[PDB]
Amino acid sequence: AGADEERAETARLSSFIGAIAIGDLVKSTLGPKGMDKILLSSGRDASLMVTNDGATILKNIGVDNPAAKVLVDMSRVQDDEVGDGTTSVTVLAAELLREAESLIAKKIHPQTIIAGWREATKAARQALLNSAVDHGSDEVKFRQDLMNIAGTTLSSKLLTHHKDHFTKLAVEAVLRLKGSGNLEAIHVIKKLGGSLADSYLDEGFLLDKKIGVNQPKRIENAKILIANTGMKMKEKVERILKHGINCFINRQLIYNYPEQLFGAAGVMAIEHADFVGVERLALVTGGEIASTFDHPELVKLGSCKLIEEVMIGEDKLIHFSGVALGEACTIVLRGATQQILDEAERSLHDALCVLAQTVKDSRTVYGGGCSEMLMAHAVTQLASRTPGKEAVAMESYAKALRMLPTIIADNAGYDSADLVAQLRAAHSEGKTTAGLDMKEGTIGDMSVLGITESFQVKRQVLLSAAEAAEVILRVDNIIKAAPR
Amino acid sequence: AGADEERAETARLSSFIGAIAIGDLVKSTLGPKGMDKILLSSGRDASLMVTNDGATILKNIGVDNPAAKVLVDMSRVQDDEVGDGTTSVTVLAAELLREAESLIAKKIHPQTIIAGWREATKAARQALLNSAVDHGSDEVKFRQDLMNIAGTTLSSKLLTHHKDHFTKLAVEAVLRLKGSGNLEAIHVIKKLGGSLADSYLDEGFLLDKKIGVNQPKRIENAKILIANTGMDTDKIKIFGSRVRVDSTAKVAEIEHAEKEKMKEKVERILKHGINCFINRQLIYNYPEQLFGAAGVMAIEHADFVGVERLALVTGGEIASTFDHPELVKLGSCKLIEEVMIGEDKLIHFSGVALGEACTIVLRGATQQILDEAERSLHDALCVLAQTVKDSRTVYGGGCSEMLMAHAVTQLASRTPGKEAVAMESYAKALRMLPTIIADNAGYDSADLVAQLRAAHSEGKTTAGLDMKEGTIGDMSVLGITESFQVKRQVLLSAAEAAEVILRVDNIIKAAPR
Amino acid sequence: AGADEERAETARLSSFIGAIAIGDLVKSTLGPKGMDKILLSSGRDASLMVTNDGATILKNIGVDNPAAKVLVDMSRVQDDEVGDGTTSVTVLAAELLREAESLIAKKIHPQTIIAGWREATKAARQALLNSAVDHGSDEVKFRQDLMNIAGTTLSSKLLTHHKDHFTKLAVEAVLRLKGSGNLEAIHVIKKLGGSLADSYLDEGFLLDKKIGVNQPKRIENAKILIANTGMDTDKIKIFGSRVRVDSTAKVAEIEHAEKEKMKEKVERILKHGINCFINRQLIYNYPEQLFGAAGVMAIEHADFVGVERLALVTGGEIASTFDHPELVKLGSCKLIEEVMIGEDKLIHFSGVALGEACTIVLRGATQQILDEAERSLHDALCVLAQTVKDSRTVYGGGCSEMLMAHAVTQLASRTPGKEAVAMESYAKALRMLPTIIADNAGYDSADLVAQLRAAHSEGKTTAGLDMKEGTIGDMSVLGITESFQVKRQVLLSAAEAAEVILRVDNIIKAAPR
Amino acid sequence: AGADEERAETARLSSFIGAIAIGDLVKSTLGPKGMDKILLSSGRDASLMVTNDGATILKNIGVDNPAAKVLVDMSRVQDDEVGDGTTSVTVLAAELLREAESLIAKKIHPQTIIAGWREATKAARQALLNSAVDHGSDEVKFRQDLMNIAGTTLSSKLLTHHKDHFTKLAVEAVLRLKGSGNLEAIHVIKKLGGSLADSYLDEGFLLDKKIGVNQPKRIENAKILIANTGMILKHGINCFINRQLIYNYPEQLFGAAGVMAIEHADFVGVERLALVTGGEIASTFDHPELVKLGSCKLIEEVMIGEDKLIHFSGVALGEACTIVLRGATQQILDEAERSLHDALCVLAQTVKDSRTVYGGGCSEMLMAHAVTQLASRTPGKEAVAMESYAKALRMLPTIIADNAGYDSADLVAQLRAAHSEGKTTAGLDMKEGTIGDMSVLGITESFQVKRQVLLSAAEAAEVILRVDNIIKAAPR
Repeated sequence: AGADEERAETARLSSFIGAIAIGDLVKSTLGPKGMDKILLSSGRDASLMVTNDGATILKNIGVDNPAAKVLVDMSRVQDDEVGDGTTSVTVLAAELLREAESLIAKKIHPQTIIAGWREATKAARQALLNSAVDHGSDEVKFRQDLMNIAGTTLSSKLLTHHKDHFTKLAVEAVLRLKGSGNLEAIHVIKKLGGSLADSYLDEGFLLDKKIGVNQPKRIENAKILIANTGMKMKEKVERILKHGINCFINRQLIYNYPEQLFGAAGVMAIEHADFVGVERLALVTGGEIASTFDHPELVKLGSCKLIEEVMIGEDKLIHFSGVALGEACTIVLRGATQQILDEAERSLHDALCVLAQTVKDSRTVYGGGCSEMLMAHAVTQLASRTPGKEAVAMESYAKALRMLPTIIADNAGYDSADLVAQLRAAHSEGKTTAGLDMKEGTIGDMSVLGITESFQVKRQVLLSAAEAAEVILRVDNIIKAAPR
Repeated sequence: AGADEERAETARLSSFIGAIAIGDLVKSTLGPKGMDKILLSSGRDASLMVTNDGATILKNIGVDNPAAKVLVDMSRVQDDEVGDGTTSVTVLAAELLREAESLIAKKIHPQTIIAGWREATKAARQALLNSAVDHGSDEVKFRQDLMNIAGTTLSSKLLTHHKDHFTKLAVEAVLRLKGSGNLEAIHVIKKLGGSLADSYLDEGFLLDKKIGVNQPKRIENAKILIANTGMDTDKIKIFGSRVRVDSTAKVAEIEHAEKEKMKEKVERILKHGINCFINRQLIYNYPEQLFGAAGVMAIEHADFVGVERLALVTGGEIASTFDHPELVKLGSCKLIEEVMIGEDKLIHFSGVALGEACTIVLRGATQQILDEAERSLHDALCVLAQTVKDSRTVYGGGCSEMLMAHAVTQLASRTPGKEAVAMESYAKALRMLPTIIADNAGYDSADLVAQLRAAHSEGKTTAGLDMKEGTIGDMSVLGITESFQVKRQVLLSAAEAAEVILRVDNIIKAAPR
Repeated sequence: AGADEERAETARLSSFIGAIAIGDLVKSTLGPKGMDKILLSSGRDASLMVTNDGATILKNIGVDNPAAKVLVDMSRVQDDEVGDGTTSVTVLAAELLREAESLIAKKIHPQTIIAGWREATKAARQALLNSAVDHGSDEVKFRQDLMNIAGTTLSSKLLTHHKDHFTKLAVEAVLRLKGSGNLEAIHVIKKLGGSLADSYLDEGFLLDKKIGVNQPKRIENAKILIANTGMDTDKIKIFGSRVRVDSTAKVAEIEHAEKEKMKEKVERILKHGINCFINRQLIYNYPEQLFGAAGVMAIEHADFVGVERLALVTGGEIASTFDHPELVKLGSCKLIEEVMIGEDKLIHFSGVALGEACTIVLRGATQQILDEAERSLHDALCVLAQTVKDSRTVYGGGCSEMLMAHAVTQLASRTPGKEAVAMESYAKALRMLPTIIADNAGYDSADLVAQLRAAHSEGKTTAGLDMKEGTIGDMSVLGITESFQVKRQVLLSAAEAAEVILRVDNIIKAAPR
Repeated sequence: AGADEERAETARLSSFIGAIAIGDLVKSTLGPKGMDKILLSSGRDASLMVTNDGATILKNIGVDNPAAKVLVDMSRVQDDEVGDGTTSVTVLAAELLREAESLIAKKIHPQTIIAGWREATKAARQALLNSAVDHGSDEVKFRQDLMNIAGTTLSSKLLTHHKDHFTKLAVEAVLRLKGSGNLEAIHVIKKLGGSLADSYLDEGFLLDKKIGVNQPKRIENAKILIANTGMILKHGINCFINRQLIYNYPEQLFGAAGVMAIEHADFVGVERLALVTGGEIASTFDHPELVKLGSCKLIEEVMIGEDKLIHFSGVALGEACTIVLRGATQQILDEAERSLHDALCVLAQTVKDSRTVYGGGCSEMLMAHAVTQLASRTPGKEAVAMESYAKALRMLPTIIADNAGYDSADLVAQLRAAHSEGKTTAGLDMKEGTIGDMSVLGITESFQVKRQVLLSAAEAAEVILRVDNIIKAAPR
């Protein structure tokens, strides 16, 4: 007859344990020299999943019963109006718990200490109104288009040797898209051919399948047919000839008889086409209603610009192009003939979401930990000002920022100890631009690098970090849901 | 090895242990910024309920062999009379047992000592008519409506930063329910999402659930239909299986039957002018297409507890088979609509003609501890309804307790005899309450107890414990007051529950592995 | 322990220890200030039960290995005859065994020794009309109605703080019960609602059932109808099931028969003016609809024991089939109404013409302490009924015990031989009763025993132990008197219980391994 | 299967425990609510002995297996060249170890963590001049002569309710003492009696002895005789003081003469008296007259309160004086003897140092805000060692406040804000229960106590980290 019922000190401990385990894994992730981690499952799940982005790995699975899944769940709301950048929001909340040990020596009422969270909102304000930001962002923009935040998100990813060039490309992709609708209608695939650019830009949507060895190489003023039901010959041919049918896409197995017909007719068909490709394609072509063979003609809306199979100097590919809607567009990447090129698939997704927020927010802060050290110098002063109870809690929040300088340089391979003192001295002076340089191994000018963080990511994290920790102390024990 | 057989001294201890074990869990609850506990046991328990309200949790479970269940049950009668604010009745009874060790020293008669509790009646009446309490509560009333007892009941809880505002709000609810007939029908729910106000007051009863994406947004002069039996049709006493047939033609006979259920539902429904349908279970899909076009809003799997509350509100209904529409149903009519409450969508029933039942909604900041607000409202709602009926209250912040302690201390030495030891033990009991109020706030209890006594000793009734101050101050300026009937009953409840347990000492145990 | 087979002297000790163990728990139960104990068990025991009545608890459970359960069983026969007051029969039997240690020293024939309580029979004749007595109990009686034995019976009980008032109330109940009744028409219930009085005396019968929510709230010039046969008509030879039938052809015939039952009940009813109908068993639904329109209140499944008591109260009735109404039925007509009491819905029957039967309603808070009141009251009813019929009583608070003890001491020395040693031992047994009363008085026992003997020795039967005084006082002024029946029966069977235990040696089997 | 094995990290633990074991017993002693502990021993130790100050008890003997004896020996040299204050140097060194656990998380080089200690030598210097704090100690000094550092020394001590006044008094004694005149001829005891001052400062030397019952009670126009060798009318001799046993025959003579003599007077008291009276040539009975120099203002036996003492006063030289002190009698009173030794050393340093810092914890909080910055300016490996040292300073404000009988947590916040502002005057006022103006109080700490206190803490911390083994065995 039970399920939890935790006493004062032990109950506190369970919250404490959840925070420490999460912080170390998310720790390697932060900043340019972040590390990818692989997860192995052998049953229902198929293989090791890297998941470099910290938020995605916590959301996907619920390994154990201690409280932490709900804390994790909130970070997604953070992601929706701004996204990623680098995951630092979870680490700050976790470090709050380490001095809770100090709090037992407090020998009093922990709840008054809660006013420290109130204090934290003031602390957030000195970050919101005191450092970085940017001057213009006129729209589209000749040179302000990128070489900024996309690089920041990308910096964490190792591929940034020639990759930063690809990130730079991403803005052109966002410019075509932007405005209303946020992010979705974009498709990206890697290629095995090697170029210095390592990437190409395409007008249409990319797919990778073939009917068979036989069939025409190219079609024009193409009509697109999508069928729910798999593939009678004559009904298909008589309906087909009038339309001038240039291509057929089926999301499943296809009967052999039609296959011979399509080749002679001059029509290209696709076997087992991915449904997701089809659904995006439907938006692109104006759509249709997928029924029985009555499907060709008026019930089918076709986009007549250009459908062709294009060989990009190696792997056979098929490109759909000239969409009237314009809402959906696809980018095809070349590469330098590396596995890292596979890694670029991982990188593009980072590229479109970061940029969409960057154009809309019209604000940024200096990256590489520059924002973080400056705030830390200021917070020490803050603890002294607050009354008795409030200051002990406030000081702990203040030293929390200290761990970040260590995390950014530790992943660099340089000595973490040496890095902290030198970092603090430059920030103390009043130089917002100055920050951690991992490549150098010391400190340098962040602005020259072109590394910046969305203004929006910083405003939400400071508020979320405070309330989420505040939420946990309120509750002695949680879960819920009962049998029968 | 043995059989856990307890003798005299030890037997007394088990009664003793039960009182101390309960006190530690409940002490956290009293005074500002209490702990909040969930407790899930499995086995005919359908929810992990979190309660910092001592009366509710003690009653729910009869946990073990040692005696304590009988003591706990009585407090509910007290709740019926008023029994709320901060749960101190059980704690006060528990400290009574601590003197029992000194009782062995008091070599005399255990039940002579019991005369002390009848004597507690003398103490109970002493609290009464002694120390001017207050006076007001004219009707509706501008300022005297709150910033009083509800604030103190919630003082005890952490939420009082933002929350005291919510407590202030709860009197508006009592004002609307005034003059109709006692305290009944109050339902409170919390909302996931943050707003500075952290609460909105709706004109009627509130629910969570929607028919579907389609249907008119709002209905006016609504007729309400409640059905015991579901809209679902299929298995009856004749089976087909999970069938479809050999061609198109035979399928039509099955199709036609389904239409007849739709047809009856619309034909009967339109004449009544039906605006909303509420069903306490699964709802068959066909009627929804119908309801959407008609302009009628239906609720799938509506909770039964909400429905019973609603029936008192609407005027009731008799729920049966499809004959259920027209006059067998007594739906009330004003406005039923779904109103965007901040973040999440809710459905509100309002303007009930009967007017005997009303609803309040609290928001919060989206947590399982969000439910803390539900807990605070029960505390707030119950006290104010009584505040209207009692028309009497006492100064809060422990002002009442310290003064009474001063009067009782004098009494013990004055009466020579066997009675005097018993009378004085009761007298220092009052001393702990000042101590508890100070400890929870965030200040040192030792300094507080003595400083407090000097101000009360002087003769100032208004002066009391100021938790925010950390010392003492004018309670009246704060506005904190306690309902008059809570004190009459609390003193009697403590004594009656306590007498039986001291007089009771035989406890039986099973084994230690 | 841990290894056991019984022979000669070892077997005797088990009987010895069992008597002492029970004596301490029961001893507290004797006198104006007694003690209550609670027992906890599982698998048919809901919770710890507080048992004041020693006979009730001993019968209920066989807790351990030593033999004493058989001794316990006999006491029940005594209980129906008269039973209670205070449990003193078991204590006297147990104290008999302490000087058994002396008997090994005596070294002859224990059977010869047995002749000593035959001698105690001589003590019984000695105790016959020796000890003034009490003249009272003429009939009904104003002042001597109570504050006597019932108060003493309740003295032990854990509710005497307010209970002694309840006892006083009970004699009023016995006065109506004498002459033209039996030991019928007595019923009492307990209800939530803390009050100083803790009980109400009703002029009628108390019941708790309702026809349905509909029907007039109050009835007057009431006519009462009681039916042996249920209103239900249908199942007989071919019920089939509860029914809905194919369309409307076959079933129309069956409901029509029902209509005949509906009409007969109303036609007879209206002429009489019927205000209330009480049926002991299931009631048919059709008439229920009809009663509401008429303005007649009926009771479904009323308990038979309550009904018959009501019949003497109302004036009686002849209960047969539907020809029951009009003249064969006799109905009292003061007032019948449904009144909410504290919490639990309840109805009251009052103003009975006969005047020979009435009902008492007790108030508490639904804790099992409240449960205790339900059978505490039962104990009070039984002692008063004996008091009117016996017209014989003896002085209370140990008055009887000291007088007899001084006289019996003389007998031991005076009668030569074997007889002298056995009589003296019986005589010292009586000494403990005065001592037990003093111990539970909170007054030093040594001083009490010494002063007590001198007053009894002097020749005043009225003088006795006053616990409140701390010293010896006049029992008669207090008014505490013991009924004559409790003293003669205890002496008669005290002898026999002793006889079975020591008349045998060697009990055959039941071992640990 | 488990005799005892330890290297590096385990070796560190034995050293770690020795510092923690000492710290709990010592910490109780620190501050106004200091505590007295009882120890029992066998082997040239008769019975349980309790010492209020840590330095006296630690040096007397060495208990066991863990290293700590070497660390302990350093404090007495410190006491000789300055002193006690309140015991705290041992505490600061012990708390340094507690960050060792932090160091494993750091994962670099614990050996060069050690290089941080010479940073500390610099840190003591940086505890100077970057912060303000002195602005005083001019000469005799009007207001700030005392109610200073001595009051802080006194704060640990229970008697501070009237004692703090006594402490103020002590500097007056030192001002007369100061100069080329050596640190000698200062005598102080205690007495039972009434009066608000609770202590008298007298003109001459105080002694407690009696000739015998049969001697004149008062002498005036007194003449003083001091003899090296053991055992009148013309001189008018009023009092005779001899350092040793006095022969019985003369004693009868002195009583009817009108002369008061002192048997077995202590030599140290006699020599001080000689400097005071103008001296004497102590030879054989030829000693009376000119070879004897005797001051004559007045010598008498006076009941201070209850007990009778002999007071020498009205000294012409003025170079040496005596302090009476007063108390409420207990072993705690003997603590005054402990504090007394403690007070003399502080003031002597004050005259020639010419420097002081604000007391009551004012110095410690200001340093803390400043030291956080200091670690950052230096290269990072060096910085971590110094920054850890800086966080150690936080405990001192808390310990002063915790023993005050006021809430420690409240104190830490309010204290820091005053220091942050820039006024060195603000500090911890134990009497107030909150932060107040130290300068009005007049509390300033001797410059030497701060310079060497830091050095003693450093040495205690170093011995544990730089040596892997302190053990012994021999079984094989």
